[PDB]
Amino acid sequence: QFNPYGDNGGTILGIAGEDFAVLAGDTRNITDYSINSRYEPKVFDCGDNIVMSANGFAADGDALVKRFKNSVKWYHFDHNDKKLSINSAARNIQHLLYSRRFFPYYVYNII
Amino acid sequence: DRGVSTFSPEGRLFQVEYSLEAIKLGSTAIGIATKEGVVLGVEKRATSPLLESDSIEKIVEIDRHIGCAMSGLTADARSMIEHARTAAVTHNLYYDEDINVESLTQSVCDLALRFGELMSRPFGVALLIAGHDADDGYQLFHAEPSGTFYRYNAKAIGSGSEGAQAELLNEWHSSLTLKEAELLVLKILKQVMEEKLDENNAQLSCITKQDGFKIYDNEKTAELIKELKEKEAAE
Amino acid sequence: TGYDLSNSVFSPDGRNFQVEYAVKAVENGTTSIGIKCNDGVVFAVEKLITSKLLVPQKNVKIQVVDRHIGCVYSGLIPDGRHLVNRGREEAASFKKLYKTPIPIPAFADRLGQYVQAHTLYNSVRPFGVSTIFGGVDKNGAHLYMLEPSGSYWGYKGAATGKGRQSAKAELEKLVDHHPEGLSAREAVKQAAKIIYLAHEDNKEKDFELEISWCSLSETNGLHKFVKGDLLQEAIDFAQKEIN
Amino acid sequence: MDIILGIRVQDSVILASSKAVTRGISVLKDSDDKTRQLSPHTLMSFAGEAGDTVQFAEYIQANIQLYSIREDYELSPQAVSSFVRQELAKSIRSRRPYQVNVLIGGYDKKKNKPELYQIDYLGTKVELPYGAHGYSGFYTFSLLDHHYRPDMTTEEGLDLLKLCVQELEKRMPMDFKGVIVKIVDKDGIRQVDDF
Amino acid sequence: NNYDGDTVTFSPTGRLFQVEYALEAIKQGSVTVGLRSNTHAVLVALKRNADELSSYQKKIIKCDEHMGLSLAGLAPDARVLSNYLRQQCNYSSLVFNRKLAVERAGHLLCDKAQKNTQSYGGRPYGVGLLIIGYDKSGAHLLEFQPSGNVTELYGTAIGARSQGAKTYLERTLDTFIKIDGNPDELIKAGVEAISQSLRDESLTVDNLSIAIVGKDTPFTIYDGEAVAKYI
Amino acid sequence: MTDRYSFSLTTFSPSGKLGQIDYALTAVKQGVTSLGIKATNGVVIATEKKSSSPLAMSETLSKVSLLTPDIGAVYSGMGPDYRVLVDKSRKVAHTSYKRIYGEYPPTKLLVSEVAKIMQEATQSGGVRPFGVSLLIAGHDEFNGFSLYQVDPSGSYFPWKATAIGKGSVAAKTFLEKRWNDELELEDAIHIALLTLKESVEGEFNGDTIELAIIGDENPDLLGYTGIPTDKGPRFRKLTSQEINDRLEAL
Amino acid sequence: GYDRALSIFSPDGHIFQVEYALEAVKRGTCAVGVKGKNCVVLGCERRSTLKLQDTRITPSKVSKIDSHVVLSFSGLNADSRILIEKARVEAQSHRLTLEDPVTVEYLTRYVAGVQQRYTQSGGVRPFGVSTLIAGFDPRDDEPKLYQTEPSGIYSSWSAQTIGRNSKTVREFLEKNYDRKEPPATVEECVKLTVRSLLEVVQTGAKNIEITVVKPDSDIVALSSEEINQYVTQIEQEKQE
Amino acid sequence: GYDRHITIFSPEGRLYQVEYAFKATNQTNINSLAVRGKDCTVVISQKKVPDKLLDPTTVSYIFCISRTIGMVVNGPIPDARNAALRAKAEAAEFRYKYGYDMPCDVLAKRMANLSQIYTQRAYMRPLGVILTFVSVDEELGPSIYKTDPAGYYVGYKATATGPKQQEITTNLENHFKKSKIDHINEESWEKVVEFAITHMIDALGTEFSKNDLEVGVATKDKFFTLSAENIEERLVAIAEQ
Amino acid sequence: GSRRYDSRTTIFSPEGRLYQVEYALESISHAGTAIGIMASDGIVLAAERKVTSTLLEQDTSTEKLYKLNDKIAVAVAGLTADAEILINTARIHAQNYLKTYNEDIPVEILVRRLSDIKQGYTQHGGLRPFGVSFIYAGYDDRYGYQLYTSNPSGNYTGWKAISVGANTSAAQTLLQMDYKDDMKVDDAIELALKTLSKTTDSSALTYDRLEFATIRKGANDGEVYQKIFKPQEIKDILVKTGIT
Ligand SMILES: [Cl-]
Ligand SMILES: [Mg+2]
Ligand SMILES: [Mg+2]
Repeated sequence: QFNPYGDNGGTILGIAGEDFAVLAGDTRNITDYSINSRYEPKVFDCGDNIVMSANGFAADGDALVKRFKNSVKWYHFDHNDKKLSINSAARNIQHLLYSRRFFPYYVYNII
Repeated sequence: DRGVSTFSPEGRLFQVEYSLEAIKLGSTAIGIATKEGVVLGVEKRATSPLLESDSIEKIVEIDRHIGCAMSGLTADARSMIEHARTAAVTHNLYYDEDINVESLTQSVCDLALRFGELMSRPFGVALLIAGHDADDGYQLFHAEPSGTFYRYNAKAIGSGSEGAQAELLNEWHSSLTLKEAELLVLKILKQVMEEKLDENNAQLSCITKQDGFKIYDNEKTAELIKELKEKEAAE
Repeated sequence: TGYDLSNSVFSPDGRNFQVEYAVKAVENGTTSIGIKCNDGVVFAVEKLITSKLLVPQKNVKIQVVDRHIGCVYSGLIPDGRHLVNRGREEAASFKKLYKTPIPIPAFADRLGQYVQAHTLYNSVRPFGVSTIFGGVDKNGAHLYMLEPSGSYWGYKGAATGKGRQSAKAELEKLVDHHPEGLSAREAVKQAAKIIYLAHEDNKEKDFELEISWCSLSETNGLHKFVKGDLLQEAIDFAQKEIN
Repeated sequence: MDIILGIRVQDSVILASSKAVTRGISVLKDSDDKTRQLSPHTLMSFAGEAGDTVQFAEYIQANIQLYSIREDYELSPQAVSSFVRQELAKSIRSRRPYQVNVLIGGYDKKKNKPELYQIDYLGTKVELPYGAHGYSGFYTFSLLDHHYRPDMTTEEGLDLLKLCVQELEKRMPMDFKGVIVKIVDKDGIRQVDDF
Repeated sequence: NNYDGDTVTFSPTGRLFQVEYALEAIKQGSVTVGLRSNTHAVLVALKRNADELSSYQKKIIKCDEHMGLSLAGLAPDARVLSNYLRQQCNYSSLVFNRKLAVERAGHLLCDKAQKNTQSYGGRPYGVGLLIIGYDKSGAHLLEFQPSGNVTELYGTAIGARSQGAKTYLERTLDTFIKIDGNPDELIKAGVEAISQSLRDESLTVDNLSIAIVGKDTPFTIYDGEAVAKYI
Repeated sequence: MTDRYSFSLTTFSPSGKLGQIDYALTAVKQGVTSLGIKATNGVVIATEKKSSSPLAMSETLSKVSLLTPDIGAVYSGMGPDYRVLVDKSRKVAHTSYKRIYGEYPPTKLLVSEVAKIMQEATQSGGVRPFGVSLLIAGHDEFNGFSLYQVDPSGSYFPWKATAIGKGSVAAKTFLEKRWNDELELEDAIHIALLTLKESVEGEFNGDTIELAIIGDENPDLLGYTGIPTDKGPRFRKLTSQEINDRLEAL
Repeated sequence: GYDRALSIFSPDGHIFQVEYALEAVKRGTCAVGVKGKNCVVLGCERRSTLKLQDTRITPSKVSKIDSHVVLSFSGLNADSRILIEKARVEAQSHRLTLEDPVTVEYLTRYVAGVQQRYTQSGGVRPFGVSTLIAGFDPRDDEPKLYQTEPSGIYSSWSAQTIGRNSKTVREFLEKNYDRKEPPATVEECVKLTVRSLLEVVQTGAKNIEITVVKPDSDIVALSSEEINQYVTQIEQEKQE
Repeated sequence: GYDRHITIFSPEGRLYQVEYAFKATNQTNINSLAVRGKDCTVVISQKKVPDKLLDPTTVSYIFCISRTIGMVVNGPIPDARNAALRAKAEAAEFRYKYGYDMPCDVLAKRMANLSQIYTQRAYMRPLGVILTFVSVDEELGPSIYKTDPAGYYVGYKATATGPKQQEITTNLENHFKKSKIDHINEESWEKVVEFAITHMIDALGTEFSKNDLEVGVATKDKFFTLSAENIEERLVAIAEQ
Repeated sequence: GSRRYDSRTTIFSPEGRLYQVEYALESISHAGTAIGIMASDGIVLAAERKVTSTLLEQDTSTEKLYKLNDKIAVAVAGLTADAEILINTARIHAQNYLKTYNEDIPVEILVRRLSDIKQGYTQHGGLRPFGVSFIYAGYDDRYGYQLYTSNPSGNYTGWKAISVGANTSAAQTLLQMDYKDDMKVDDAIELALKTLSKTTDSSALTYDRLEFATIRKGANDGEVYQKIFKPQEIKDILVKTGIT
């Protein structure tokens, strides 16, 4: 039987300072006991001073990031190049994830 | 007969141009934008004295930060208001924030040209959309059935529009207060209305950053009418 | 009367006036031609330079279908593009199911049936283009021309647009003086000449020459545009003949 | 939900329904009214899967109330019971059936007769002098078979009903938190507040 | 006359009057100019107001980081067509990781407009567009007409009194094409070109709208005090 | 594309007339004469085979058609319209009856189904009425023999005997004088041939006349033996020779 | 499907189909609505051209939408049934989703929205009907009376009339109805409603229908004899 | 007068669009003829190539619908090809569904029913063509069935179609009046083709070269068209007697 | 496109009338007269066949009077084919009601349903209306004996006595004159036939030009019987009442 999910490993870490924030992640990509890549970027600059990482199943993680980056682009078009605040981005991502409540994005996301 | 989406030889859509004639027959609505807020006022125009005038709802809330006045075939506005309210609250759901006045106006204007042979004809009503957001501040828009919307410092629509617009041309300046704008709407409404202006046949409203969108009481408007009469008699 | 106000209505003659009015739009367009040669086909078209501001060699009119068919047309340019887009869908589904690239006669009927379909209803307008097309297949070279009515035939030479009569006359001479046949490189030269001779009907504005060809020997049976030295060589030959 | 009983006497129909509602291992409520008035002289009690029961009852209620307004006329208990049966018989072959069993107690004003209908989730209708759903009948029908007469008064009907509840309270493992009793007669529907 | 009731009807001379009437709406619209060099491409637009209390209607719309257009005619139709371009530019990026070619963008607009000219019930688009962009083959300028005809040009202008600006560009052709690596001078040539279409009114701070795209320059729009430099 | 004619093409005029139905009846009037006569032990239907060309093989064109084993039909008006109605009538006899009840429909109900199809063409969007009048003869166990007329409007009437088309007015008068309630089938065939001769100009023989009967069961035409209850079709088309034999005793 | 745009703008800015729908209302029998201090009364004309009628079974002019709201109308009778059915369905749908009966204002807004929808939808014509919707909101003793019309506009009225010769009875109501002091009792409210119809009706026999609606779902229809007593008393006072 | 634009009845009970479709049939100015032999069915048609630029091999109004059925068309080529493609599709679908080759008369009926629909439904126009189907049917033998824009169809002993159909029709009528049989009593199809050409020459009063004619022949289990050289051989035999 | 040929069947006139409904009523006024009379102990339905022929098979013919169920019947005036479409729909509706509620459908509910279908054709769809007017004769246990009429507008009303089709103006005057509330079926039968005999456009009223039916509680004990009269039975009642 076909299993649509997988596990590409990795780990990510977000810490908030007083006037700054960090988002870190390892660059290793894996399946089972094999290494796919020793350098496969996982944390991205999504624009508007926002960084994002979707960790778990890489295919779903790449799709989510790709979709959010797109959401940012259309937010500028539709709302006169307004800056997307971090709280507005978070709420937007909630709706991207719940669109697949019955076929989930197998990722733990941090921005 | 002829198509609903037909162009005239001059390059205009017949049905859109004819809907504009229906809007000219409508009751007068005026909007004035200032740095202290935006004021919206309307002529109620009751067809009979037995008609309870307070049930005439030609000024309407879209969100806490956006209001709306109408003129023309006012029955056509109900679906536009419903869409506007839905759009405003839906954006709040998706983005956890207030929606820009311009973006709300654009969403309403997208409905305009969705007609053909979708709805069977354009809307027969014009809207004055007034509001406030953090980016562009206090704003006033004029939404037509053509799908076009212009921003205005001040604007009048309806039967006494061209006369009122000429008056707004002279009176408006960038340093107007809210109180001054209120009296100015009442002044121009009184000028173009057939019947004598009072608190029962005319309605005021405003939108401020602090208190949001508010429709004025008949008692509150009555005092502003009395304040107007005295200041006109003062010189 | 009133028989010409609606498409798909037969007049008392038995004519479809709307299709005949579509032909008038074709006759109004620029001149385009097609020449069948020994092992392939050559297409050429007149491009009117409306202004100096037009970028030379950029507004390409001739279109390829699949990799072995060339299409050119005169009349309403957008209608021609719509027809080629359909042709590309037809050629794709044929190759998808049957593996082999679509034969030219087969392809000709696919366009023919589609154009004819737009003469069956009043809810659609007939095509405002005559399309000259063809290429090389397993059975050799084929040239076709397709009218607004859906009517098409095979041709030795074809011409349409405002300068069609002048072109046709020149094509008829080639058929008479070359019964054994014409080579591909010769056809390119002759194509250039004919467009230049046909330009006397559009002599107000100056023009740009555009040529393409499919040939079994010269292009391996694939459609290609005539570029650079070979194009200039044809232009020189054409300019020499008018003087 | 758990237990719903019904009995038709001389001049009325009496319905008794348990008060308990349970989620997980906790009894969330001990005063739940498992019934809806379909019309002034027709009452329907219900029991089955969580959520489905109320949704179905309210849907039936709305349809009968719509009929009453349209025709300015109350449907007979027989007509209502047939309408309900068809809805359940329609439901059982749906993608997700409504898992609801009902008793319909009504007083027919035309015939001047009380009527009790028992309908299960499959759409199985039967007119009865007394009825129950689930395991309730296993304990109570022996008492009803013994004591029931058709000429019983409403007060005698309540006494026989008390005996049934006492037997349930003795021999059932589940605590159903007592019952709410309602009477349907010529004057309409009323609740017995002390039972 | 009898053949202008709908878009599905040819006239006896082979004309489509509804399309010609849609073309008329563009001539009524405000003037806009387009021109390019080998490095950059520029749009210049004269914005129009309803009255002194009203704002000046926006003329230029961004489609991607490397592409955008200016409009003349029915503004809502431009919003529909620009939205379509935004989607097509975006489809090319998401699927092929490829910036959409300006020439292919023109082909897509042509085909979209054409469908509206051959079917019953609908109507032609009532707007003209000037598309600029910078792709893998350098700078580009396109002119879109709602008949479906799209044309690649060095420079052009559409709208009311557009013939004056078009003549100027036809004279200046050899000069402005050579303005490479100098955005300000290319804009100057565009502002000077659009000035040939003005009568009575002149270029003010809230009247003028400019846009530019180039080699190391994303599509950006200049309005307000940002264009005071060029007045 | 799409069928954008979703509106009625037949409408009431100020006088209350339905124009397209009237005009359809006019087309029926121009059509070749056909008739039907009902006897005590059978029914006969007949018409002229108006051949368009002598090179045409008139046997291949069948104006009298079997609908069920016990029901037959003939027409006056537009032939192509009749042909498609027969196709639909044959099918509806199966789909809306035989596949449900396991037996062929009675004459009156099949007529009712045909009538319905013709009514719908009088009201539905983007269609004209059928330009034919049908005469449907048949037999069934509980109603016996019967003869029905069906018009373009969809209206149908039962007849003892009648005629439609070109010379119907004269033919109906001829039938009124000759018809009675004690007629045998052979007598009805004789009267049918006499009546039909008046409307025919040219040749009058078995090759130019088409005639069929609903009568006794034909076990020879069943195609199989072994089932007692299955006794064969009551519909039979008379041959060219069988017609000529009765023209000598005319 | 049939998508034809029947309701469209004309050069002068009018939608003729909506305006011609108002002419159908003008042809309809007269209907009147009067609200007192603690009640609302709905009066309706019955044209006496139709005798040999069975008044038991003939569709009544006043229709209950719910137990607390009623609807009367003027115009095409068949068209009114469609609005009434939709209204009745929405009333039950509101109780089912929100657990409260509709307010009179809400029900009116729904019916008016239906009428409006039929003025800019393809393939349909406007309703040739104007309605008077009256009743009392749940747990409220303030009377409610609204009017709707084919265009889809609605508004609240102290008193209002629609239908044929409505111009005359409105004239009567405008001078007779005092806002500062409305009909205090049921009698005064019914009397004023009957008086207003007597300006137009012709005979006061079976031509007048009256329906009184009081708070807390208390709706009753007056009989012929009860109405006839009002007719008698009015004319006897008039002879002076 | 919109009753003349779409297929609805006129006051006379007529369908003018159908009548005008019949007139489009003769727009090509070509005459066709069909006759039956003992073992075969022959169809001949005039071929006219006015333009020298045309490829004469592609100019044809005879179609191979199936292996057994052939079809000649009288009318404009776009409608002709429309009908041809549909007949080919119908013939193939019939074989797939019912397990045997579609008969000539059945295909004719099917195409006639489709034509009838265009006379009744308003949105579809009639095709301006007359379709003549030919085969050697496995049950009925040599067969000629012809369809028109009215939706009418019938079998034929022989037939003719075109501007000068009447002259050809009477010529054939007079021959069958003499022989008193429903076919050409001849063994080989070659001689039946010679008969067909000879009687067209006599009826029209024109001589024919190899490029002036177009010939189709139906035999048992196949239908085929003749080449120019096959026709030339036929013309030589006619001239030599 | 197609718009050119659209008659627009569902529009208002400037006066606020529905063109097609009015023209349909004009069609119905030429149809054979149908009369319904309601009595205390039953209902009568009488109707006139239009210019018949001697060769028409009468005993198997039905153009005027149709049975909807055991309790309800209708008299038709207008296009028979249109009426049969509606009749079959009504027959189905009555059976749907019986299946759902296990009770015979109340007369008014059936009438409202058919009238709502007619209404739909005047407001949407772009089709011509049904050129039919019905007289409904029926019985139920709520209102007892009932007469209704519906017309192409979709409007329906209840009656004690009523006529549809030709000469309704004259027929209604005659009914209004001789009708009384305490009337019985046998008297109503006589009134119906006498009214037709005076309003008819024919020279004389005969059995072969009539269809007749009664709905009586004159059935053994508390139940209702429908009687569609046979040709010989119509001949007998014509002699009994003294018309022939
Ligand atoms: Cl078929
Ligand atoms: Mg059970
Ligand atoms: Mg047609």
